[PDB]
Amino acid sequence: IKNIGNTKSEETKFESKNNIGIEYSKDSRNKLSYRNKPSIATNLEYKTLC
Amino acid sequence: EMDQRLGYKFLVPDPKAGVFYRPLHFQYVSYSNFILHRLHEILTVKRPLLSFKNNTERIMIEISNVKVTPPDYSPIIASIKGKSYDALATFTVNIFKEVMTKEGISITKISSYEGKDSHLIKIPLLIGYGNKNPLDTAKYLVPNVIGGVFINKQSVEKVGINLVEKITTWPKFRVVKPNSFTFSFSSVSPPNVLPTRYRHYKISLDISQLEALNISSTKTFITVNIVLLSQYLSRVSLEFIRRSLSYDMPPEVVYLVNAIIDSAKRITESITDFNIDTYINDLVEAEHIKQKSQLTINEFKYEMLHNFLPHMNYTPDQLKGFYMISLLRKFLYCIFHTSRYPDRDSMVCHRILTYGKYFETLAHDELENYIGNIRNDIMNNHKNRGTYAVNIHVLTTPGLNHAFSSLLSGKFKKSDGSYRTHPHYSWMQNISIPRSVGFYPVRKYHPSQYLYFCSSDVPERGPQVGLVSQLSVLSSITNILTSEYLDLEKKICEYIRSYYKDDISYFETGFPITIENALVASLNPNMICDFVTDFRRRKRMGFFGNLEVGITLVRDHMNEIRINIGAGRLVRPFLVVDNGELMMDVCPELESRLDDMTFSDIQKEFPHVIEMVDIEQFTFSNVCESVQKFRMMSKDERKQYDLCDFPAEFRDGYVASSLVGINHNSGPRAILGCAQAKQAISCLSSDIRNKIDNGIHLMYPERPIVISKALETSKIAANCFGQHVTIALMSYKGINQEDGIIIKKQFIQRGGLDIVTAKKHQVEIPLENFNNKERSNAYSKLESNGLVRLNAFLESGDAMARNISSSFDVSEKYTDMYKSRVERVQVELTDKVKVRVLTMKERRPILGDKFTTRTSQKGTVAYVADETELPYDENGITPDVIINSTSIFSRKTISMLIEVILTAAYSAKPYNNKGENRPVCFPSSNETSIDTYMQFAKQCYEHSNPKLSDEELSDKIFCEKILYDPETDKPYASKVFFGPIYYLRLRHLTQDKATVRCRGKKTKLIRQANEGRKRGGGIKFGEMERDCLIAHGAANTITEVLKDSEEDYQDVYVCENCGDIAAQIKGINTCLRCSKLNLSPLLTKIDTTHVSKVFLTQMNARGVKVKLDFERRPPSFYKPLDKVDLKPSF
Amino acid sequence: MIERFISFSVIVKEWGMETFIEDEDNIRFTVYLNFVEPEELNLSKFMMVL
Ligand SMILES: [Zn+2]
Repeated sequence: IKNIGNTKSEETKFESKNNIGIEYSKDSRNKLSYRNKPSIATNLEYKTLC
Repeated sequence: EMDQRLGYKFLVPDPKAGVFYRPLHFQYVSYSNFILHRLHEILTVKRPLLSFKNNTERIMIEISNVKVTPPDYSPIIASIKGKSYDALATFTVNIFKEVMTKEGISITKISSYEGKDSHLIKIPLLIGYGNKNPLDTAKYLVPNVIGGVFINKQSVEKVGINLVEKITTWPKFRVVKPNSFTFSFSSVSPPNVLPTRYRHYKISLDISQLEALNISSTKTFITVNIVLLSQYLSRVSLEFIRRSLSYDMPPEVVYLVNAIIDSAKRITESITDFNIDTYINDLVEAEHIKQKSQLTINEFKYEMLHNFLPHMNYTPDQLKGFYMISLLRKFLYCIFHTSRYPDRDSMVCHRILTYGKYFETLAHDELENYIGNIRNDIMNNHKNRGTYAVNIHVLTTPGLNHAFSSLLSGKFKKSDGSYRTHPHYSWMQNISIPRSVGFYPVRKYHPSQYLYFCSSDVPERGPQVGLVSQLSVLSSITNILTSEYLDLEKKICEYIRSYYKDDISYFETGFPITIENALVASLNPNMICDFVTDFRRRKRMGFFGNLEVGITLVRDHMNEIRINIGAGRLVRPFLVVDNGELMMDVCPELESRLDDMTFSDIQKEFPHVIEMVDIEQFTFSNVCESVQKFRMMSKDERKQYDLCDFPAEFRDGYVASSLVGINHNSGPRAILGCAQAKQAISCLSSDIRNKIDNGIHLMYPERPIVISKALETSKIAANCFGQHVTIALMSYKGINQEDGIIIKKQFIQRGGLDIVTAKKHQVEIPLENFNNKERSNAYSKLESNGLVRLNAFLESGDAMARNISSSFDVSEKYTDMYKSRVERVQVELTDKVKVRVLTMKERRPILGDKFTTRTSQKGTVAYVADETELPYDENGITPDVIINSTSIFSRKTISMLIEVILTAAYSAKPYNNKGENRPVCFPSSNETSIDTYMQFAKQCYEHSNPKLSDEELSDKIFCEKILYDPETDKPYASKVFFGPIYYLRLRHLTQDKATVRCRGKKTKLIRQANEGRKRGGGIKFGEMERDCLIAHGAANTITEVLKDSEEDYQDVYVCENCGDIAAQIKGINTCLRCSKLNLSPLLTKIDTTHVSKVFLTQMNARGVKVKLDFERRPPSFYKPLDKVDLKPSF
Repeated sequence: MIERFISFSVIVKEWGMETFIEDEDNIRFTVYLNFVEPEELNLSKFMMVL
């Protein structure tokens, strides 16, 4: 999967419990400019993560 | 078949309840309630107009002594004489100043006016049943008259429809934009509050901005957060509201609830030492300063916060807060499940205006304008002069007269269709139009219209397509008086507060109970079902004094109990199902006692068998579609239903009840059949020889005998709309194709489907012209008194009355291509002379006239055949009409064959075992098997001729015969469908449409042929016809068609320099503009249309100069050419 | 999908993710979160748009 995005550019009919989030995700103002790295440790039983 | 009998019982009259004619009853009452009761309440007022000092010096206006009286002549006299039919209303007005004194009340008169003897108010009066009005309590009824019309100033009959109100009973939801929604509603005062107050509110919610969840209005209320407003009104914590809004909600709505509550809490904490009262007061004061209100802050605040919800005036604030909370709950639910919330086009959220409501609203508005004008005049007089003098000529024109006249003229607020001139096409129209309901501009067939409106009766073309509906025969619209309203509301409230004392104060997890949208309590959820059941039982026993109260239980997740009592609601009867038990089936005495009881008797003596249900209650109930289907279910299944429905024939309107077996045909044919049923010629009027009006009348009528019950109770059958004729379904020499028909000459000669057309003519003449003493060729039908002679036939150039302008005849002329006989003449002499003439002409069928059956098989006369040219059967019978058989089966009109079969069966045996005339029941929406009808026909024929072979009996049952060719007297190959049927003649006549023009008048501006069939106009050659001519390649033809006539040519010169048309002075062509500039340009002749010159001159007037050049190609010479062959080498 | 949404969110402060195989026919994605101020308002918004 590569970065394919969406912008406020035919009509759709979603279930309206998903449509709220779907339309929220179309606004570029809701995304940070740079990735926010993880900070809470997990998967302690593996070194492949490093 | 008990359900059918109970249904029939509603259609017949009920004298004990005052119902003399069911189809129009609800309209009569609607008007009677206005003229007798509501007008008095509206007019009888005693109000302050201005105040001075401090509530101790005020002017007061009072109106009293309201009296209404009817005319002294009958409506037929009004029609003949040309008068109007209006009741007269008079009242007394007093204007007086009052000064509050410690000693009591001080009164000082200023002015007083009376209308004891004056046309102070003229109110159009409703003719009603039997030409009887509500004011006159006479004891004579004109038979075969149902009324429902008005007569206006010019003696023209008017008739109206019903209209859907603009204000809805449910809030409207709208998606303003992605994740941004609104919820708007209205509040109105109860009926007994004069004048009426209105408020419109809007709630806005945006996911991006949850702190601005705001309720607002226009210049009447503050813009505030709805949660905080609810806290202010109800004095409850935010956690209480959180728990309330999420008690029984799906988990996806609870997240939005939490977000909203947290945003409200954040707003609360953003201010130092928050106080709800201070917050509201600061908002109010900011609004006060923002506006330029001159009132004190206390007055402004009291006005704002006391008139918050007009429909809930005089109730504590906590109930208003809980009402706001319930509205918010519904808003959120509709946000997440939109399709499960009532749509804006649903009939669940609308009410309907009847005849009397138009008058009520106009009276309200005019009275308010009257008082406003009086106040303004008094204020101006005080400002300029002194002593507070009230000018005259402002308290003598209440303005109701012009309001009512405009109402009858066809204007009502933003609508222009409430009333119209009655088209006298058919008798049944007097039922059809007053039972129509019109909607504001929705064209789709919404499910909520089913079972209360006719499925098939709607406009088929034009701008009204899908905007006008027709009530079903069992539907009605409610009426109620103010005192009845108050008593009913009081009884309901007392019942609630008495029988449920301990369980009506939940307010957090309960079901709110509203009466006309006004919250009065909140019920414990565990007891909802009982409350409803016990309520309905008490409703059916007459406990509340009214059997039409509506109660709705909304449970999806909105959790409400709604009670409706107001006027304008659609109601029908239903069969009751109680605890999985159909009550009709557990009442043995009813079957034996039914024949001797009326509908109200059944309601009184056997309650719980039938219940009156309105549309909102119907939409939220579980209803079994038929009794037969109910009986086939198990008891557990039966326990899920609240009601059972009547047979399908009661779901059609009165117009559709004229058709037979519409559910055996394609639906489009049903729409067409409803359309053409209203155009069939009937016994239009008992006053055929008295009324001076347009009309068409059937000459030798017959009563149909294959009918439904509704057609009989409404009296449509008794007034007739056709004749029984003998038809054959076959091809006649290839002549009757594409819906053409053959008709028999001798049938026409003897009076078959003969009609009479009647027309009204009216002229006004100056007295000098009428009395002028000169014989022009157009006065050959006049008597010595200057009026047309009785029983004379007028032609297309004759005048009806002498009208000479002084030595020139300037009279109007008769302009029909057929003659007519003078039946009646009426003359009024005044400053002018008014002449009215009624003429008649009989019109036997001719080529091109239009006919149809009751299954929508329409056609025109294609050939008139002599009796000796038609095929005949063994008894010597020849058909009156021949219709091509193919169209019966390609259009799938099966019920026509069944109708013919049953008509023949009736003819064989038309009487009962008692010898009484016995009609055959074949309803629209039939439900009876074809085999049963065949068995009935077989029994009829076996009674007729006991000795018939099997083949002969089969032929008689199926209406098949051998026919013989009259030219050779030999049989045709196969048998032909042949028999009697009720046939209709339609109002489209050939000689009413034919037109021709040779030469005539022209329009002045463009000099082209004028328009109008009655004015000798010409047909328009449009641009699509021009396209076709160009497609043919006929250039000269189109050029000649579009040019001016060759006989209208003249010499016209144009200046080649500036383009002006050259003038001709003393016989010399000259360009004035160029001559003034000392130039000598060329002048050239042009051959163009007059309209081109007008267009160019107007373009010049707009400042555009148009210059034309001309071609001067050098001369050319012909040269011999060498020969060419072009053939191939073979 | 989940990780890309959480990483660029403007209302998430600290986060971590892990995945578990509940059984032969279920997968559990676990997210540990701490939101920016205000806390509960952003919590509700996140649960609404996820
Ligand atoms: Zn010129």
